[PDB]
Amino acid sequence: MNIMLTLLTNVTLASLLVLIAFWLPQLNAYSEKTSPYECGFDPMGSARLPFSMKFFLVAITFLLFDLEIALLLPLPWASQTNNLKTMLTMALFLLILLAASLAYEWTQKGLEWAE
Amino acid sequence: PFFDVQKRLGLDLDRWMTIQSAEQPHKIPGRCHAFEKEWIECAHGIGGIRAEKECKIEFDDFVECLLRQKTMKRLSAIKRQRDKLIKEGKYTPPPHHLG
Amino acid sequence: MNPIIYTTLIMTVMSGTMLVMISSHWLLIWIGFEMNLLAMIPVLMKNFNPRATEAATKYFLTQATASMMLMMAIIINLLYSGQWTITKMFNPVAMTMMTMALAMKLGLSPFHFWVPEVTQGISLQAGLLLLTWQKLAPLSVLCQISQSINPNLMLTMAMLSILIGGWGGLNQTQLRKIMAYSSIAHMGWMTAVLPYNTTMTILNLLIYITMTLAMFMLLIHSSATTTLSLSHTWNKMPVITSLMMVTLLSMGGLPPLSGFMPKWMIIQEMTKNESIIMPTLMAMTALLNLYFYMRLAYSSSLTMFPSTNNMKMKWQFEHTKQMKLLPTMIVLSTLVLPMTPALSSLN
Amino acid sequence: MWFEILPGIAVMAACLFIPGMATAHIHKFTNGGKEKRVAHFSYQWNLMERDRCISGVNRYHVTKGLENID
Amino acid sequence: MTMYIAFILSTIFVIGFVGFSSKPSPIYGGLGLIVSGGVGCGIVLNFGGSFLGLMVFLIYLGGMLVVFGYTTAMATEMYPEVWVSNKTVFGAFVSGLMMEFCMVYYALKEEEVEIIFKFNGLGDWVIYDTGDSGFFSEEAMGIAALYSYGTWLVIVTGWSLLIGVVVIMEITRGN
Amino acid sequence: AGRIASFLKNAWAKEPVLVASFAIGGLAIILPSLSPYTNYAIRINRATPYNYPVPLRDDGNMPDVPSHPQDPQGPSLEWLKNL
Amino acid sequence: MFMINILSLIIPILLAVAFLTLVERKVLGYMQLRKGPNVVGPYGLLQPIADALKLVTKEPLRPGTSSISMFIIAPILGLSLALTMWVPLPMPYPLINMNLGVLFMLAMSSLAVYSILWSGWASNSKYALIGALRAVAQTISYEVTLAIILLSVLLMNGSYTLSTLITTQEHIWMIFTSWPLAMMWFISTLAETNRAPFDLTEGESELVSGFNVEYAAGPFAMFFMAEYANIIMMNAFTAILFLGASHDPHTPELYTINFVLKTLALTITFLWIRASYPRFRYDQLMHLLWKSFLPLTLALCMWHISLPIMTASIPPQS
Amino acid sequence: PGIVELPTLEDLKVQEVKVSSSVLKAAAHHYGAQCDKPNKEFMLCRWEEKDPRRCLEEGKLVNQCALDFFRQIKRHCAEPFTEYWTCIDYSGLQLFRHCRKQQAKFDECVLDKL
Amino acid sequence: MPLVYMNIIMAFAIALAGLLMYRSHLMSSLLCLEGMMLSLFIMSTLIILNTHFTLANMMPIILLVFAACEAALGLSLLVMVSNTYGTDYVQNLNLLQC
Repeated sequence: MNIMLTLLTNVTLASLLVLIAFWLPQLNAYSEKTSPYECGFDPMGSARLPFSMKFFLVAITFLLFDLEIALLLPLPWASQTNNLKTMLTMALFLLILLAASLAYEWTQKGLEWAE
Repeated sequence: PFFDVQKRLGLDLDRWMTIQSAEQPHKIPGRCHAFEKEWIECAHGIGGIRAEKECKIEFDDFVECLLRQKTMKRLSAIKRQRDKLIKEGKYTPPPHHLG
Repeated sequence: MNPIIYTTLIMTVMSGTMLVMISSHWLLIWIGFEMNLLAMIPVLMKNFNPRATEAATKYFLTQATASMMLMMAIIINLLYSGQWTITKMFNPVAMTMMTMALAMKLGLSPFHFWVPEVTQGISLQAGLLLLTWQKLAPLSVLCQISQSINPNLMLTMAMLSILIGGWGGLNQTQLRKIMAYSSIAHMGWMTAVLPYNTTMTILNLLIYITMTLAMFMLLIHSSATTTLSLSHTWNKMPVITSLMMVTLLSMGGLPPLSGFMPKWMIIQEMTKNESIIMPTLMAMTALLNLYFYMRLAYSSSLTMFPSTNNMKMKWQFEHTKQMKLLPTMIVLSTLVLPMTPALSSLN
Repeated sequence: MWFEILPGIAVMAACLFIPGMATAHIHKFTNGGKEKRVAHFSYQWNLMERDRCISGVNRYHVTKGLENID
Repeated sequence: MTMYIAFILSTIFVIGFVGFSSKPSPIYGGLGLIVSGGVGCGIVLNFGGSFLGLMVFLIYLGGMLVVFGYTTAMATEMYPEVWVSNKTVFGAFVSGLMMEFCMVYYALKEEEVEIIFKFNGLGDWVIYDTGDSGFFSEEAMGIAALYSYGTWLVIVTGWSLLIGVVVIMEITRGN
Repeated sequence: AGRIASFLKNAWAKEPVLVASFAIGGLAIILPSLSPYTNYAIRINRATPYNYPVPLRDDGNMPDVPSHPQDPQGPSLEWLKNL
Repeated sequence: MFMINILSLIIPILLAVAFLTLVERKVLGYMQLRKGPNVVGPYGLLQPIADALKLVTKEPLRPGTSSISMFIIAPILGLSLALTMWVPLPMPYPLINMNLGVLFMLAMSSLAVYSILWSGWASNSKYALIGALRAVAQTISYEVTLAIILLSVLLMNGSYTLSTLITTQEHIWMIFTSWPLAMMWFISTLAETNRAPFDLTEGESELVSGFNVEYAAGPFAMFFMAEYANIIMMNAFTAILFLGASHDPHTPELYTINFVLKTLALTITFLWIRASYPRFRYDQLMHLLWKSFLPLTLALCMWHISLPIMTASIPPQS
Repeated sequence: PGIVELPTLEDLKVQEVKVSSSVLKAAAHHYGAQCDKPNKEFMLCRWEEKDPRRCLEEGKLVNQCALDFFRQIKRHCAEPFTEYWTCIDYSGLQLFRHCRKQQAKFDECVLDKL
Repeated sequence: MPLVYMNIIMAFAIALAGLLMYRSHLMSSLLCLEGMMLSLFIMSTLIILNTHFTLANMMPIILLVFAACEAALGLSLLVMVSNTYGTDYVQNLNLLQC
């Protein structure tokens, strides 16, 4: 009820904002106005060619990092258990392993940029 | 298991979750704990082959508890009946079902 | 792959596989597969050639998809039963849904496509790991669920595997492709007896494992991947190609060698189950296997082949490599027929 | 002279003040003067239904004391 | 109406599921997945799995984010595909949207159905159960048991991510 | 000794961040065992009742459990009230 | 009347986002020996409205090479998240009280990047792709600790509900107990919003305007609110997270005045930082965080899980 | 597969405690101490018989004792309870924290009167 | 079986059809690879919430944690599909046909 009402209201207001923005101002298009911006001169011509960025290795590791942040999120409810001895050991395992994965990721180059 | 070590060295790695009638955090019962309690102690150490025939009329009672298959069939039949005389207008719901 | 990490590269493959035999929970059985899968990829690219990356990827989509189907077969069974224990499935489609997936894990049905393809790019050592170890995990699941597998399902997919597997072998000249089709046919041999008795599939699995072990041992020792390069090996090492022949005879299953006992025991058990036409059909089709074994033997030791002169340089040196256990597997996989009653130990 | 900065944040100070002011008063107005009930658990939600059923007017924020019972 | 709101939320999950499975341009499929993922959060959120919905939402945004970076990095073409431009994806698109249309009609019209399984369409609201959770949420408390009951699951999972960084470096080493 | 102390000093100079993380990270593993309140922490968690203390039938020979939730006999937690 | 509440949480924010622009101009100017806008009305108080009308009546440029459908979704997606991520904030009594408030905080914060992502792609240019991919690089380093700092600080609060944050901070400020985390959270909140030392994605001197290069009029005007409404909301998030003020149960006025003042003080520091420091490099940013920040997070999170158990100070769940 | 047995309408008739949430919570502590014998026997039967239909009469007994406890709280300490339950009611979570002062008056009232 | 379980099950069905029925982009295929995780995750979450299976409530995230691992190594297969072949389209990798 309330949550999607809040969600619906927000997208509606945004839609009107772009609607009056994109319609009202008395457009005048003459092709070169719509031409791509290339810092004053013409584009060399591409912008969809494969932009080979050099942080590929750090990219996937972030995915693996997030997969285990979801694992360590139930800690606030995990602390309210009757077996903190087991819960503390297994909890510290994740951070030790996460540091260990980063440590290998760090020491064997990894984090460093590709040049 | 293929090579049973959980039994051999005597340590539980995955049995605790295998069923829904096992002990749960803060004794939160499952939906069909009564049925899984009865079914499990029905066919225990009697034999998998000697289970599907004798622990049957108790097993589907559990499988109905999970899915409510023929129970939902009952509601669909009743609600289908409602549509076929409300339009025909023989019967009106009692005020208990209005307010 | 760095030596120290190359060890744990293989360690999680073994333990990831070992998780499949020892677990009793379906999710754990599921978990054991990607731990096998995710760590199996890098060793396939240990050499890291464009063919290796080619070989690894076709494995990944084939294997990841098969594990993906594996997941729902658990879920539909869970939805219709509510148990995770490794027992019979309680819903027929989930059963067939699993058997379809585990085959792609195994290369039984037309899925067998991926098996010869990946074997070429991945090295001989990687192949030694692939056709031997990567089959233990799916077999363990099938043996456990053998109670409620559709007999006409497993038999059909087993029959085809020995059919295409034997038949596709009669085109290849690269030993790795020939070897994979041989493994594909043997994949069918164990899986045909799977519903009737599961002791025999272990027995044929064992004989297949040691023979394929000893087989690749010889291939690494000969350091050849093409029949011509293998044809040369009569000169440098005649002992290697001499035993190359004998284990090639165990391939075909020709008695009194070891390779007969898998085919022998399976036919016996199947005939006890009144299936006589089916064992007879695979018995004939196994001759196709033996045929490209004979041609492979023919270019190996029966007939001498043109060598070179720079190979007399090789006579001065020898193999500084060993890997232990080749002498044991030749003996165990050639002379073991007088010990058929030991199969009851598996029981 | 830095005072000129203040008129800017002054209206802004009121601007962020309206939401918290609005929600608190709207909750106070709709829910019978009392602060809006919080249902973070089924027990609270089950408690809220009982109040609504016994209210008669189908409104949780209508609490009847001992005068309701004998 | 909001009475079959879950019936709706289930659908646009699959229209988005269809849209990206029609194999459009890789980032366009990324949009096609996230709409399904976003609405997919809604279905499980409706059933009570608040934590499950938020986590499948949270990390799959993170998962899809890294996908986009790779798509434009070394997986994009100088003439990108659209759901309409290529006829192959257009054929895949149109086939997906009539496949659900003809079926959800059939399921809703007859409410008994036969395909694969038997399905009483009736209403997903029906199978909710008269249960009280007390002062604890089952969907969150059960997950909290991971660190007290699932030590083996923690070990196997945690270990696997560690090689997960090993493989992610092993195979990318480039000689 | 001298090498170890110098390596710490060289660390503390070259990098102050990981040494600080390693130090305070190292402590977070050890003192949980040495803490004399960790046995109290589990007691607090056990004390908090989320489910009902379901009563049990009388058959005699049960002095430990009380017959009324005010009787002196039974598990008492005045330790936690002062704690 | 719930709808009246929704507008009462949207329009008053929108004017707050509007006046942040004027305040930033004047705060930046007065930190520059300048005066800032003071001609548009009195003290320049009419300046945001002057820019307001100009942009929405400015020619909204449609680039030919741009993909139009994705072009328009990005400004909508940017603004929609900005407003809807205000709704769980516990301004005295939160508008939307949910047991998982901070998880919802992270979800739409993570959803926000797809605005600069799709817009960067749809603009179809070099500077467009450069800004969008460095926006990935800037934000890829960013969620990993943002969750950890949120987890570590909240672990002694009791749960993920935002309302109970006030009860935890009833006696002393949260910053007294986790100031090492607060500095690190503050840098990241300064960073998630692409502000001050970390504004590579915009990069005026080095990317002209980055993703915003081909975005004019309202489509630009929308992008400005999403950036600036996230500034105020993130500072408000930090204010409740670390500097939770007292809350009288009978007079919500007291908390509202105190909370708003805390947000204003924090937001000024955002402009304070924006004036002073230079701009990092997106490689150094990633190296700063995954080589120095992230290692400290794990140990600090390690400390903040061990601490409640060792001291028998675990917080109540309900 | 059988009948369903449920006691007829006249069987499940009883006047219910018509007080609201905050009233019950404020008196809950003293209600638990006083009327526990009907509570304990009712829920013990609920857990043992595992069927409400075989435990409806004990449900009647608990309501009557809840009546008598609430009847005497109105007769003697009417006003102090009224301040207590309305002050608890204002809070959005019925927290006992914001009612210590009113609780003190209620506690002493029932300490001497009842 | 309700329509919610229905429409989720049918969702994985065309996820398979998307997965194996291929196209000229390996990325779009692995997009469908992590996509079919959605159905199984959402499917699985529906039952154990419905059955009040408190223990099995961790099985979705455990399933979902392993989910992106396939994608994680899947993306790394892509990059040296690009490193050695420049592009991504799945026809240039055929040297292993022999």
